[PDB]
Amino acid sequence: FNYRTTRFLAEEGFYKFHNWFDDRAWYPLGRIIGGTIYPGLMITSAAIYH
Amino acid sequence: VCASGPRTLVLLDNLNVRETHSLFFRSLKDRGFELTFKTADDPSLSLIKYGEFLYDNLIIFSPSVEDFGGNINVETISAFIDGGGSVLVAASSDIGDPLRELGSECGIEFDEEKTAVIDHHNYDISDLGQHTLIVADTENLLKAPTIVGKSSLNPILFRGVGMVADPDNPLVLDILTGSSTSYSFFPDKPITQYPHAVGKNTLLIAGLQARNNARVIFSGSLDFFSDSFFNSAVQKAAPGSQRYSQTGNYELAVALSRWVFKEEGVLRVGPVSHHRVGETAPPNAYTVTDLVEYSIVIQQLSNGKWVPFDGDDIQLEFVRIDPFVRTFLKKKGGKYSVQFKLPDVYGVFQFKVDYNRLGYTHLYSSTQVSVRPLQHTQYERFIPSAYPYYASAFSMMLGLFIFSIVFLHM
Repeated sequence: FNYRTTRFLAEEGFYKFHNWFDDRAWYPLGRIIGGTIYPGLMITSAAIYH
Repeated sequence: VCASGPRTLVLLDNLNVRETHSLFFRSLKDRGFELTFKTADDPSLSLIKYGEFLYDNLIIFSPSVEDFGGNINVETISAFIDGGGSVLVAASSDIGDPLRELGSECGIEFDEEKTAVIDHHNYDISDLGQHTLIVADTENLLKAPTIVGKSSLNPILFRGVGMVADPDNPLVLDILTGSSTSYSFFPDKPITQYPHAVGKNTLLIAGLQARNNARVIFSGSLDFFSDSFFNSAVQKAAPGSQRYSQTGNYELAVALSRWVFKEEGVLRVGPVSHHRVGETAPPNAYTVTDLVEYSIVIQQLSNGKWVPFDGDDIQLEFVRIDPFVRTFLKKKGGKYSVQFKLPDVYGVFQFKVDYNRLGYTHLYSSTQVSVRPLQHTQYERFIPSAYPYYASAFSMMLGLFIFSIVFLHM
């Protein structure tokens, strides 16, 4: 789950990642990835990658 | 354009059936069907070659035949119906086991061999004295204009084996029920047991609409289609009964044949378009409480040419697990469209159209749409009610800076 999020953040940018809503999980309810996650791990990986 | 191709295979127990039923076959041939007549027992009979269907429609006028020739089998006929072919079955008191089995797969239960429908009150005067030739009133006829024809019909003669529709199967169509007094039993043997069919439960003609839209009609009496009934006059044996110059058998038979062969009631669904109001393209995801426009087009087959459908009862649903919103689709500009506001709850919603009506083809349409919550940027800003809170933060900074200036140089 962290790996998928890290790829999305680096490719899409922080602002899109912040508001990311995922419809592919917990069908049909959906999940709000942006507000239910901890960004610390993903941000560190993305920053070094850039 | 006919939904089912003209290629038709006819199965006859005896070649003489063609002469006796010449009127029915001629009326069918006049409509452009390509009939081929083969004996039901003939070994060469086959329905599927290399995975393709040799014939589009099958008519089995072989009531007495115990077994089918060649590769034809109850399983094969079942596959044929699943493929979308239309099948017509005609039964009699001599019904063999395969016909009963075929009805069992379709949910129509034929009575045991040698049984006949007995009506002691409405039997025609011409009957042999067994009260088995019953004059069926048009009142029992199903109230479906598409299947039976809009026009009124005279009383129809039926002589054959009663069948009972299985309650469990919803798709079964009670096209023609028996009279309240009618029942199915062995005439010679006394009625110790409860009748297989009693009262209006007894069915003379029934139809099936498959999920794939294949149509099959089962008739209790082969003689009903015979030329003899078509021309014969009808008068009930009971006193005070009027005599009618002609029966309604011919007219009813023509209407049923059209329905079975997809000549009536055929509907198609065209493109469906959804987009935000004021936009020409669908967004990847919609926002909460956004307003969207939904449009769909439906067509009907009339005389082999597709035309805009006239149905007014169509209903649209917006569903996640259960229907949040349901409304009628307005008929505007040759298309059915409505505008509505999305619910305040996000999720994986689906648009649904489920216009299923009696006698017409069943139409189902689903399109998946995702609704997402508001983005952080979209939230309201500079709320007037919050001005005092705004003033405090600005005030604190100004006070702090002034304090720094005075404090250092005091």
